[PDB]
Amino acid sequence: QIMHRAEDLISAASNRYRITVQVANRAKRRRYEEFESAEDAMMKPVLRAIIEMSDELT
Amino acid sequence: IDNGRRGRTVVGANNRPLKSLSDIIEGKQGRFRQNLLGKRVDYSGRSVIVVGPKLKIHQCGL
Amino acid sequence: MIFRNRVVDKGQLRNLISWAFTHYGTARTAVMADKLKDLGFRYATRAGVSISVDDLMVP
Repeated sequence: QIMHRAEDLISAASNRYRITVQVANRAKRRRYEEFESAEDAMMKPVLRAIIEMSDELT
Repeated sequence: IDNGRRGRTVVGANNRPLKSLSDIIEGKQGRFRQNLLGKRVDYSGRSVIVVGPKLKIHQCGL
Repeated sequence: MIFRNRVVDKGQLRNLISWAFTHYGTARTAVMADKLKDLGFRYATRAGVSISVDDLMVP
């Protein structure tokens, strides 16, 4: 689940920083790109970013 | 430059030592140490606190 | 899976937890920790448990 994904995400990746930031900017793009595509009000671009980086990417 | 350093601390209408250039950037409250490492931001909110049963951890009341 | 017959309260849960930890995520543990505090409470209540000057036995 996203929670365990969020865990697995950084349970087997680069510096926990290093990750984040790239999670971050990603979502940044996930927000910039697809700007207000699917409302996303619920699945924050960050959340997206995470899942698509903690499961999709994995 | 620095009141009270050497001669007789100036004391004006403030009915107390004045506040020389030095001292506004010194002490516990020198600029440094309080507006500067410690500023006083917004987007905040305080309150009392209380046990939030029903509400699980990683959550907060609000 | 290790069933454990022991009086759990302080420390029993302490190292427990850790144990969990290592062996599982955090995330899980947390959510463990939780469920069980939750026990904690409700039983506590159910026991019902008061104290008093009398409860202060004297040796």
